[PDB]
Parts: sequence; structure tokens; C-alpha cells
Amino acid sequence: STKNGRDSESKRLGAKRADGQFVTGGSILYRQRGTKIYPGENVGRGGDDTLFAKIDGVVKFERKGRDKKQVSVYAVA
Amino acid sequence: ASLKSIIRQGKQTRSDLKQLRKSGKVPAVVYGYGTKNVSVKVDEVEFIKVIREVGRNGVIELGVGSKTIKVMVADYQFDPLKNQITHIDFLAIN
Amino acid sequence: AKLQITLTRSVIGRPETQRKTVEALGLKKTNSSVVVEDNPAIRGQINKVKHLVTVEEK
Amino acid sequence: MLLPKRVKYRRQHRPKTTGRSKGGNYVTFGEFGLQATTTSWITSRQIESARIAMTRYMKRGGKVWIKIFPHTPYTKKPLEVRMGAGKGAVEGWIAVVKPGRILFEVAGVSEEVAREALRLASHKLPVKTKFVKREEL
RNA sequence: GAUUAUUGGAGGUAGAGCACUGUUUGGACGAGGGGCCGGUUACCGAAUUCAGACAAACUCCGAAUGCCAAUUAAUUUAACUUGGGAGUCAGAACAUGGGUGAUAAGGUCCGUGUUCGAAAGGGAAACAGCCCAGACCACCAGCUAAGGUCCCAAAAUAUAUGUUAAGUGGAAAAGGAUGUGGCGUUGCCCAGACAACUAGGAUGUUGGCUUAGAAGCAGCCAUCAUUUAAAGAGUGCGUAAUAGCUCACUAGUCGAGUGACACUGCGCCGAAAAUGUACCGGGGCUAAACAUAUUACCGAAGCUGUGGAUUGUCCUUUGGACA
RNA sequence: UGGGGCGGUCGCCUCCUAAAAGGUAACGGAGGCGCUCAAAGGUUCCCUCAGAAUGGUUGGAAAUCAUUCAUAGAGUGUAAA
RNA sequence: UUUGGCACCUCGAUGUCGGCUCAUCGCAUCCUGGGGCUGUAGUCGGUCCCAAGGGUUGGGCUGUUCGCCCAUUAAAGCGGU
RNA sequence: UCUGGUGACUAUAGCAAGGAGGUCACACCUGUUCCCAUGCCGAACACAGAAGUUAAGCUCCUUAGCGUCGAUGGUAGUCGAACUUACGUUCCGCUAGAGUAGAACGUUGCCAGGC
Repeated sequence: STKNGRDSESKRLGAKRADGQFVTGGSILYRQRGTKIYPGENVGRGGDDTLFAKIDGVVKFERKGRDKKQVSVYAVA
Repeated sequence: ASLKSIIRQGKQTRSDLKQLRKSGKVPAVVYGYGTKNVSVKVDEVEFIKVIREVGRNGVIELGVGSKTIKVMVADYQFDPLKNQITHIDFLAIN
Repeated sequence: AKLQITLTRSVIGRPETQRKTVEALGLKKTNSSVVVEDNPAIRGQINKVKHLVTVEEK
Repeated sequence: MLLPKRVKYRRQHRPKTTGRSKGGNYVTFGEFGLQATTTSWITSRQIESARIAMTRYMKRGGKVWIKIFPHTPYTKKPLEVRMGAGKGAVEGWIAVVKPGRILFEVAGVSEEVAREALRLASHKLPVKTKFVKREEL
């Protein structure tokens, strides 16, 4: 026999919107554990570390320091 | 101390690089002060003869086009499985 | 500035991206042709499927 | 009898054997070495055989380096049994050699003695080979 | 709805390769248990300075994929939405792409393909598992797609040019020899290349431990002036020891070739097993094997000749005009 | 369920296989959960790394003490990421 | 020429081990060796060619393919069939 | 228009070494009465000062010394195609990591004094 047939149901992490696309005012931008991406302008951070938009506009992924990333959402329409 | 070189023109593809290595040529670069970067080709047996008489760390007066450059071997890529030199770098020392 | 494209190899056995590119160029059955004006877009499509088509100036 | 002291994982995937060798393509320790020209797994009883054959011809003369180490375990099922009730127990340890790679090096001995030692070693190994010297030029 | 270019991101993608690390290895260095008198050392352990392995259970990058935007171009009049009617869930099987696991599996995932089943077929011996097809549909159109071209049996006897030689064709393999040559070689000689010819074979010198003496040979050399155009405290064949001729040397004869590469494509044992040969199906053949072409055209649900279908778009003539 | 039996299994979480996203099988490779916490919650704030040597009553040589380099190598209630 | 896989027909049936009878496709060979070469004195050993050209036994002992003794003989394979 | 407050840029901006400096600044400095404060301690925090001081911090100038950045060229790898499924080969796109040459002892916004 063996003792190895367990796994977990995969959570569908990763990016949910793209850079450059228009989102509405409350939509989920990124699902992750921890902060792989930090929140920037108009982007809030959920309690499960979900990154969500706080207004409607265009999503921009940019860099943060030497080595970090952030998402901002700009209001331009 | 008198190698001859021929300037490679633009965009050698992968086919003619190995076609050129099928002859006795080896691709080479020349860079350093005094010049820009020049992509040249060099005959292999002549380069081995120059190296055998001038030492691994030597000075070579090699001709590019019109002019001659005093130059030393910076590095070289070698294919150990069939023992041929496959690329050579030339550093202009002046 | 004009190109004539003729589909010369078949489309059976080829992958589905290539069938979709052959369809967007306007080709239907084998040895059918089309005349189109020259772009870099059209040439990208020819470059994607150039083992199936034949192209000349005209 | 070469084997690691501990591993993190006793059952590993089996190595890929295509390509040319990543590193260790030069004699750096002795005067001469033995280079591989094809690809195999080398199983550390082959290493022990080829080292013993090479040593006693040199009559405790020069020195010999082994540039190959078996890190990877390999399993097998002991008796021929039904397919698949989990992986089998670990059987031996392999290194993977690809063309280009030096297997052994020697120094402190004449050239023809080294050629004879490395030829005797190469008849134990499952791979084709070539006697080489230090590169220069 | 879509489908196919440039510009932007996401993954930190993997393949590769090592950005601290974590682990695993063969480097080389002084101090601590210690060897000893609390140290002197060895070996160890740990620490600082070469080269490797995983990075399936890793860090620095990034082919192709995917998400998207264009006040941006060729394609499909289809889209997505609601509703009616289903079949299918051995759904597989040969195909990788990559991979797991026994690398058979004519077993497990996955990314495209081919059939598909109803798409049958037609040139992959014949095979819903290469070239080709989706279908108006037939039909003595005759001319194309290729996978093609003695006899079969569409279709180059099919030649021309310069290199091949296993029935390879139409069966791979570890070592061993001499293979077509071949250039990239590299380095060897009219004082005559490898010549072979045969004419010199020694010596105080086994000098030494002299080992069953051994004076080429229990195995350690102590490995010194030679005779001669030339020869070894004898290349060596040997040898219980000698018998030692030359392969250590050159004037007699004397001409055109030599040693290592790399191999590079293609030769030489396997191919020892049994109702039935043998893989173009295959008999028969060297073309009916490498490199180049080269016009020939064959060739089929490809064009152009005929035809009783229908759909779509147009006018609106509802014609079948085009599709 | 690589016949069936015997053995081993029903759920959830985390890695790996898993091949730029996401998804992805096996009786494939490794581990956890079936709670805990009156502060280990909130909050203004405030205040803010070990180890390594170094050399010292202690000295396990290091417990506490002191100087300087030390990456979150420390630490994070709980497995891994 | 014992295991793996199946499942690639046969749950609308492909009769299972020894033995007898009869072979033979038909092959790395026990005998003759017919020949021959050697770390072959005849006698051996070992190898090569050849051979399935031709030959290749009667009994005691079992549950069966396995064996084991007696007495001979120039001598007592290979199994897909 | 020098500093100094305060923002923006991936360390090209950092560490190290060497040399200079001072009331419009800036720190060390002096103390605990008071606000306040140390799981002890005016060390720190806080407050009151201004005798001393350029030593250290800080500023400015030299170094490529360690880090950081880093081409060109040439290779691994790989999409597509063609041979063939050879531990492959060939053609065509994309071109790495490493390493070489070389960069770099920071640019720039706003403000107020000094000017």
C-alpha cells in the first residue's frame, strides 16, 4: 500500500483583470496569499489579501520599489 | 603577430555561421579603445600559428580592412568535444 | 502593392490555428486564390501559413 | 559505495538524458582525464570498478580524482509484480553523464601509463570515451 | 461572437542557467575534543579562501501560450441571449507536446492532428490510426494536388552530370580490425619521403644490490669514454644462460611519398531457432543507394463540358443573376 | 481496485508532478486538520532581529552579561506555500 | 521455452497434466565424431566445420511435466509443432 | 541662490578608504527645577540652557576598493517547417543566463532664509 493520495482543491489564484482594461467600481483584480502585489491608487486590499478596485477606471500594473509590484486604477474616462 | 581579418557584413544567420565554421574560419569581435565594435572572421590555423609563437597572453597586430590594430585575446569559446575554437574576442590595447 | 495568394497544400492534417489563418485570408478549397493589397498585417498572415500558400506580386 | 549521507527525498524523478553536459568539461585537477562521448547513467558500482581497475595499474603511483558523484537514488520493484501500488524501494545511486564531461583525472604519472590506466578504466564504463589532456590555446 | 498585426501588462512560466538561500559533493587552510602533560600531534568536528549536482518539492531571467487595448486593417453574417428536440459519459484508438508510473501497456494526465462513428471513399500491400475530402450531386469533360513513374499498375526505363557499392535495398546494437575516400588537416625527405633491401652489431660494462649464474630479463638499474660515415654499463629476438640475426646505423641498390588528428558520410562478426520464404505488397532487379538539376506531366469530391438540388445575397426580374 | 480477494480507502488544507495564466490523472512523491485565543482581538499610539565570533563570577565551551558585524538566516499558536 | 500487460475475439464453450500411437516443420548436436586446429604423448581436454545424413535402450521406483537407482550401449536434444 | 527643510526616481543613488571644513544654519555639549521619562539608569524620550567643540554625525572634494548597473558578439534553449522519431539532423524566426569591454562616487521638483 501507500499513504499518499491526498491533495487539496485548487484555489483559482492569480490575475483576474488585465492591464489596460476598464473595470467597474468594485471588482477583484488579483487573488493571492500574502502580498505578491501591493495595492496602489484606488485599490484596496481584502482580508484574504484580495486586491480590488475602489472606483471605475483603467487598471495599471506598475513596479513599486526595486523589487515589488503594485496595481493602481485610474479614473480617466 | 600579423593575422588577417575580413569584416563580416550584417546579420549572419545560424546557417552561415556553421557554414563558415565548416571552413577554417572562426567568428570574432574586436572592441576596445581606438575602435568601435567590428564583427570579423579569422582563419583558424593562422590564428593557432600566431598564438603558438606569441603566447596565450600576447600582442597581435591584426588587420581590419584598411588599418591594423594592436590587440590581445580577451576570451574565447572552445568546443571541447571536437577541439575547435568557435569564437574569439579581441581587445584593443593601444 | 498587390499580392496574389493561392492555397496549394491542403488543410487536412494541419492544426486549427493554421486553418483559422487560412480562412481569414479568404482561401477556400485547394488551388483557390485571392488578391489582396500589401500590409504588414497581411504579410504576418502569410508568414504564419507560408508552408501552405504560394504568393506572387501582381 | 559512493552514496550521499542524507537526502531530502528518497524517491526522485529520473534525470533527463538529452543535451550536452552543463559543466565540468575541462581537466582542472590533474594532467590527463577521460571524457565521455555518449550519454548514460553511471551507477557507482561502475565507479567503484573503474576506480579499482585504474588504481592497481598505477601501483600507488600518482593521484586520481573522480569528477562524478552519484546523487540520485533509483528504485526498482524487487520481484516482478503487478503494476503500480506505489513506488518501489531504492536500489542504487546514479550520476548522469552527457558528452563533454570528464569522468576521471590522473596526475603524477607518465603519459602512456595514464593512457593505459584510463583505457582499463574505460572498459568498465557503459559509455564511449576519449583520453584528453589539459587545454591550452 | 468572433477569427488574424503593432504596443501593455500578468505568470516571475518552464527549457536553460545558478541572484542570497536550503540540501548534496570531490577543494585547500589555522584554532577546539584530543595525541600528551593544561597544550605539544594524528584523526575528527566546526570555521574562513577552487570545481560539481538538485534546483520534482529554487532562486536572477525570460521561446511559445494566455488576458487585453485599440476613436487602428483582411475574414464570418454569423454572434451571444431565450426557448423545443436529442444523443454521448468503454467515449475511446493511433500521434507526439511535454511528463508520471515497468520507458511493453495495442496502462495515466494533459496541447494541437488523423480518422472520426454519419464522412464512404480516393493515391499511406488492403486497415471510421502519412498525401487528400468535406457534399449539389451525378456524368467518357479533358486537363491538376500531391504521396509520383521495368512486369505490373495513372504516371521520367529517366535521363543528364559528378561521387556509390551491403541484395544495403528489404534487419539498429557493445568491442575488434582495415573501409570509399576526403579535405580541415597537422608534421616527416634529392645530404635521396615508409622503401624493403642485405653489408656493422659490438664494447672496460652487471659497473652495482650482482637476483638460481643471467653478461637485454628474481626486480631494484648507479643506467659511465666507445668501433666507426654508423651501433645501445646492448633498440631487441630471445633466453635454464649463450646462440642475436636486425626493429638502435649508413656509403653498395635507391625513389614520391609518411605518422597522428578529426573522423567525416558509406564498407568488414551480430544476421544461432525452429507449418511458410520476405517487408518497395513483393516477384524481379545494382537502379528499381549520395548531390544536383531537368523538362514530362500523371493524379483524386482541384480547373474548365453537361446536368434533375437547395441556401444566402441582391435586385426584387423572383430570376436561379451571382454566390 | 492494472481480474477478484487480502491489504489499503469516503471529507477538508498545503506543496510537488503541473509543460508564461487558470485547470489538469494514477493503489504517483511528501506533510497537516477534525482547533485554539479574554488577549494570541481592536486602537492611538508608543517602543522595537537573532546567530557568529569577541571574553567574561557563572562558564554545558554557549544558559543570563558586554562590543561589532550579522535578513527578517530571527521571529511569526498551529503543516506547507 | 516460469512473470508483466491483459483484454488485443473467446459467460450464444479455443477440451487441462502425464502416458500410448504416429510423426515431422524441421534447428546452438549425445554417437559415428566424418573431418580438423591447439596451454592436443596415445587417452583426455578445448575449440572449429559438419551435421537434425543416419542413429539415439530395457527395467525398479511417483502424484503429475520434476526426479532417482539397476543393467546395458557407439551413444542416451530443442522445444515452440 | 549656497545651504537647509520636504518630495520623485530600480544602489548608476550604497558600503569602504583618503583629505578638508563651521553661530543664516547643523550637531555633538551642559544639567534635572518644572511637562515628561525609563519593565534599572535624564543612555533614550522630554524640558531648561549655551560654557565648551569640529573629535564623531553632517557637508564638500578625491578613489572603482566591495557592492550595483552592464552592451556588442557568440553560444544553450525554443515557435514554425522539412527530413526522420537519431540520447538526433537541417532551414527559418526569437534570442538567454554566464562572462568580457565599459558605466557609475546621482539627476530632478517645491519652499524659505542666505543672497
